[PDB]
Amino acid sequence: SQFPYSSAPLRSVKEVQFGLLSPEEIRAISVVKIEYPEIMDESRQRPREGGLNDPKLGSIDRNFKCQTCGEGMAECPGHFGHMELAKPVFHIGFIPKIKKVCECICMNCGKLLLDETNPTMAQAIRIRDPKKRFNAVWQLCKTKMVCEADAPVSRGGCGNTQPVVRKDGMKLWGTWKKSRDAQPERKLLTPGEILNVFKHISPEDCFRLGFNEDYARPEWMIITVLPVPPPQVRPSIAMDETTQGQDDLTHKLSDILKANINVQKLEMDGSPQHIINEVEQLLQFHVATYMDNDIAGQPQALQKSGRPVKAIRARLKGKEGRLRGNLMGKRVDFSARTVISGDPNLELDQVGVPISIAKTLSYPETVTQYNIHRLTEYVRNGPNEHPGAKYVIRDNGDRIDLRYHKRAGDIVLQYGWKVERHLMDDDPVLFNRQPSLHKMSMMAHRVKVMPYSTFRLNLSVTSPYNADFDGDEMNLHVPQSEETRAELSQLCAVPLQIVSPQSNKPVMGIVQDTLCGVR
Amino acid sequence: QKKAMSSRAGVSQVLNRYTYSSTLSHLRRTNTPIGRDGKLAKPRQLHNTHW
Amino acid sequence: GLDGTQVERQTIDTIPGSDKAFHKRYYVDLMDEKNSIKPDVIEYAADILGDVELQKELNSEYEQLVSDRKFLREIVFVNGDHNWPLPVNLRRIIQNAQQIFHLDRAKASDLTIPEIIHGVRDLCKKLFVLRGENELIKEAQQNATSLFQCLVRARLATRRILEEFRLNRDAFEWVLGTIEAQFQRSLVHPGEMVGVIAAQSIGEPATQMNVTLGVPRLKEILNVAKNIK
Amino acid sequence: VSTSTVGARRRRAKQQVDDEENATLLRLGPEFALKQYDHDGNEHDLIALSLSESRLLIREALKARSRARNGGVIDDDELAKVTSGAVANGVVKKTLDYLNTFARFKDEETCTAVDQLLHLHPFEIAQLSSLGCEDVDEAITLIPSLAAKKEVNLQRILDELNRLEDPY
Amino acid sequence: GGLRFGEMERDCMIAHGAAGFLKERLMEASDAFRVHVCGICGLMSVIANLKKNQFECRSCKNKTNIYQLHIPYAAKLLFQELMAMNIAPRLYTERSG
Amino acid sequence: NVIAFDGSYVNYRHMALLVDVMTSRGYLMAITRHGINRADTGALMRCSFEETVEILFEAGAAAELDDCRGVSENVMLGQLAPMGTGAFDVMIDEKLLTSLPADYAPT
Amino acid sequence: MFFLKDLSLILTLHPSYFGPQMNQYLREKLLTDVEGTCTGQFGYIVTVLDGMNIDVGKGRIIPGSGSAEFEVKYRAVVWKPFKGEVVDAIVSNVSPIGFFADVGPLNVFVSTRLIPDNLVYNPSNSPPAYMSNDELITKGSKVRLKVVGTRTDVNEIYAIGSIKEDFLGAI
Amino acid sequence: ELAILKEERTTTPYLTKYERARILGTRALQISMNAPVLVDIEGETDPLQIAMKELSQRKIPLVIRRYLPDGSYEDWGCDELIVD
RNA sequence: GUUUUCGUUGUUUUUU
Ligand SMILES: [Mg+2]
Ligand SMILES: [Zn+2]
Ligand SMILES: [Zn+2]
Ligand SMILES: [Zn+2]
Repeated sequence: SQFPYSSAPLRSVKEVQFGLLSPEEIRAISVVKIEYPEIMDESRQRPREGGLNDPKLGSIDRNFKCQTCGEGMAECPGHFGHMELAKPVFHIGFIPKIKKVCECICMNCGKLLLDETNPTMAQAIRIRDPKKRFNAVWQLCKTKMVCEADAPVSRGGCGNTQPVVRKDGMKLWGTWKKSRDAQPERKLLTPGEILNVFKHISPEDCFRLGFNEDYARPEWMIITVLPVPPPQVRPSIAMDETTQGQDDLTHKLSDILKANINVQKLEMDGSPQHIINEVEQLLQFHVATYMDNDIAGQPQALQKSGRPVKAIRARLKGKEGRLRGNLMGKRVDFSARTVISGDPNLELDQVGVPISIAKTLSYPETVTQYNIHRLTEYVRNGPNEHPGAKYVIRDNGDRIDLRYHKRAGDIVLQYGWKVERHLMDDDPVLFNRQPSLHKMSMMAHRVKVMPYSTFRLNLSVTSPYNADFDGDEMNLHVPQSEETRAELSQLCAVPLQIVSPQSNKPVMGIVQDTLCGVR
Repeated sequence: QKKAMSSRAGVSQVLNRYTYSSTLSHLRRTNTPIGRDGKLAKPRQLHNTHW
Repeated sequence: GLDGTQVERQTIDTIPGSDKAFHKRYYVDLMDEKNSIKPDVIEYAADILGDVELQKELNSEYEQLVSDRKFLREIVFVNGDHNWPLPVNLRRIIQNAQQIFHLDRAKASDLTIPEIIHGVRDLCKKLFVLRGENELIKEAQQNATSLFQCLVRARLATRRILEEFRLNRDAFEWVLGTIEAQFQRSLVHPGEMVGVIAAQSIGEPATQMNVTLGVPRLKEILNVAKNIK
Repeated sequence: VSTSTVGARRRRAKQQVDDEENATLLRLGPEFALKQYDHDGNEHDLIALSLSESRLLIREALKARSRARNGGVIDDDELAKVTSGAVANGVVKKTLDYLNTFARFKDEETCTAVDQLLHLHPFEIAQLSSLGCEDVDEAITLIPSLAAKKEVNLQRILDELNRLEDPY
Repeated sequence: GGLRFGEMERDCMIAHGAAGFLKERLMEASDAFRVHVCGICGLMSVIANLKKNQFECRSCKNKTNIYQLHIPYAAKLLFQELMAMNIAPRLYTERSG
Repeated sequence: NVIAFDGSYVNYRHMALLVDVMTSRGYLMAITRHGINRADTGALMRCSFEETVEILFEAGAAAELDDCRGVSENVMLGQLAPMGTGAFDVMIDEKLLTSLPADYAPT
Repeated sequence: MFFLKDLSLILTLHPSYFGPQMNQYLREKLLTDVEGTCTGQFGYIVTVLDGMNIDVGKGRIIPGSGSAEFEVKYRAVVWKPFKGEVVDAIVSNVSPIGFFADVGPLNVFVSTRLIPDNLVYNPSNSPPAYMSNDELITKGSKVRLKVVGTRTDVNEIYAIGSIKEDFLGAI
Repeated sequence: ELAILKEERTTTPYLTKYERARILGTRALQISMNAPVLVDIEGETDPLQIAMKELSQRKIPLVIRRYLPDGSYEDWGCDELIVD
């Protein structure tokens, strides 16, 4: 409605399908190749194209527009890049699953130790769930001493004995028990070998190893390219007002990419064996810190100041992370919080609202044939008093800053325009106290615009809140649409919360002065 | 500062001069830096020896 | 299928009471005037005296009440308590009828016993909770309305009607209509977040506080400790 | 802007060559496949119409709409003037001219007769009726999709269609 | 500062049947951005330009099966780190069934 | 008995719903972190509880699908919830609109 | 080849536009939006058969500014060229790069390499056309051509002709 | 498979408080958008009271699609769904 | 010139 015109039809998301990301699709979304750790092209604005802060990846300021989509923050949706790893690596949350998939198939032929031939494996594969069928595949693979070249009749297997797989450091090691026990040849399981065996896996095999052919792949489970976020995600964050400290994500991406270029340099130069090992492990725990700097048993990547460096894993799990602190809990507008006071002469379903709250907080009333007179009165009255418009919203979307508008009262209202009418008396508002245990702690009170900067209430309505006027802060929320006002009046009102469903009894009664008096 | 981790925080604090006692009493605190690692009431509960 | 605002503690009169007292409160005796309905309250005592159709009707109602007595005292409410949260405030409805239609004095009744009996049997069916035509629909209907029908019978049996408050035409008809209306307004509204309602309604009590009770036993329940402390 | 009754078709990996439309290879694209469903999912075959029958249907629809607008009260241009839009008027006039210049059968009777006669794939018979032919070798030269079926059964069809051709 | 709407307040509003009220608290009173996502891949992988009226899904070459979505910006962030962790949360404006 | 321990009263039906949900699947279900996370619905809830990353690893490894049927999906996508006022779809109709006087005709 | 498609549309109606004949208003709005527009999935939209009996379903209300969605479903005849379409056509213009054939809403483009060797430009003869032994490609003439080019261009899909095979040209 | 027949409708013949709020808000927002008025107005400048009066005589052109758990739905006209 | 531009880490103490 208020958005600029877009031919794209108005629709919502009905399903969300999970899974991994293929490197081919990673480029299919990567709007630009990123290989340069260095971000600011010449330290004179216009950051490095093809770098971590590529403007092509997006714009960051008010006037600049994203070179990809053509719009700035106003419409810039963020665009992604790709950085090709010099060598395939492991995903921090899949090493146990690397061990899992290495406990099921051949190290050379890359196929399941069995098929649906045995009844146990077949019935395991009849399970609809991928993870359960694959774990039962493991549970029956452990019933066989060797990677069967035949029936425990060749199944196309390699026949080499399955190595004892262990998460040995960042990577894994497999104790091959070759031709009572041979030399234990546990070795670095280079991700190339794992890619090979995964490619050897038949679609039927990955299906019975609990995977979808069109979707998340054990091949995708091996990282070959990393995603470079849009600069909007890790913007220039002000370390001091204007001076911006580079984002932690930017720091870590730079570290990872410089390690990757070191790895790229490991080939053409003289590399006496262990140098490649050290540089590769360097790059590896840098990437790990990209997912998770909190690797157990390791001194975490830490700032030179001494504080540890963060990761994406941290901001998604916790008490107020992404989900908790920004999605299931986030701030709202047309909301106020102030002192509460007693008003014995006030009605129960009203709160004595300060003129400051009833003025700053407002409702957008659409200009109709019946409210045209009073809405025009409000507009002409002034934005710095009550009642009065402070913004008048055009039906197309245009707004007018009444206070900064030298012709504040000269806004002739069109049927379809919206006027931010200041919160009048008897305006239904959501009423909130912290903590709020019972649903009777959310109550819709009518605003009574009356002086003083407190919330004037009835005594009886305070008892269900179990609060007092020793300085408690109370929360008021102003509806911004007709649906909201109707909902407040018919499903959240003070009179609608009189009876507690808990003890199927009223929540309220006569207390204090009134109770002693009636006695 | 290099060993930012494993460092005790609060042993030195800004002196309060909101009121005169906001200094005097402020100069005669004691603290038990055990931490909420295990909640317990013994670090918080008054004891007869505190008489 | 009722919301937690339409049930109230109601005492089912049948459940308590000596079987002799229960009899001399519920059973009628037309042939012998000693335990009969007094002729003053009715215009048809001569019809009542010596009639058998009325006797067999009041009988069928009596053994119906006895069946209800079994149903409650042995199955539903077994040991000591007979007051339970059930819908429709019958008491206030009866008093309202009395005060609207001036049910004082000992005026004789222009309303016959078959009217009460037919009305009660009709209203027992008129109670609607689960709608539909399948047999399980009406079975669930019976399941929902069993206690309410038993309580109404414990309150609105013809004998009590006449010997205590003698509901006239208008009184009885509006009583039936109001009972039906309140019961149909007593149904749960589909769409309630009854899970979160239960969560709050259980948690808020726990927000106030040697046998394992209170928060300890709560936590044994909630963590699902394999054995309690 | 415009949706369709055909949904699903999410990002899949099992790909097929049936993505570029091609008449000689009998390709109609995924949108016009063999088994399609309408808005309510009712079973129905894809509609294929010959040029002369299409001309009769469009003419009769236009005249019916005109009479419904008149509510009680034969040229291509007046019928084309039904809709709104200069470009819409241009395209409808142009397609009516295309129908007129390429309708091998003119009036209702011969088009109806060939309609019962032509009706095994409906699309191949529809394109046989639409593609005006004179004899067998011309048909096989101009139609590579009907090379061999062990029963051509087309000389009688062409003879009758030419018997139904408009003389001039 | 704005009033941080606690989760228990959300729960009590849900028990209160406040769908539109809480929605506008999260839509108009909170973050709300519109984007153009693909109908084939079901991702935000679409170069979008309203003035140009061009919406090309570089992932799937999709231009006509592109849908506009007026959803909280926090949802965009969530989708972003899900992508960044090599996870593909394929939003779908349809029902697979 | 626990409710009666302090002497307070709670409605029967709600905690009856509780105990039935505890038992409606034939065994005992816990409010423990993994116990609630052992569910196999849309991960958007169990991950949002705690340890989000691990649940996402399990789901992506299974390439799961979220049908956006939970109310949490609605709130973290900012649309109408399927509850109460949203437990239906109120629609502008035609049978009752036909009763209007003809002057109300859209232009 | 003329193809009948179950063409549909979705209408977002302004909230002030409610009324008794609301659905009928939808009709004309559909009529003013369906025509004059092409798409790769359907092609050139030319007509909607039975436009007075269109079914939109029970209209739905948008929970918001007051708009309404209308899933206007119907049946229509919309024309679309196909690759390999060997159909008689009428040429519109003649160019050295290739003569134009206005075949429906499109205009057939003949490539430089798809012109027969016996076809030579003679601009002097009026009208500008192509002449050969029993061959005359002029305005209003029936010349058999094969549409070999089909690319979606959101507003109109172009058709490219081919006259470089056996039994092609003028009948 | 979608619409439960009006006679097959096995749910309450009465409007619900949630339905009350939705219908009132929708109708009042409509008339606020200068939509046609289905009742009379005396002094009800705010559209909410007009929608309330519409609901009083139940002259409201809306229909409730009460979704069944199995997936089906029941369509209830305002004027046929009894006042509650 | 309609309009029009501040932030975070960490630390302490706090608030029914
Ligand atoms: Mg307080
Ligand atoms: Zn952008
Ligand atoms: Zn092998
Ligand atoms: Zn796509």
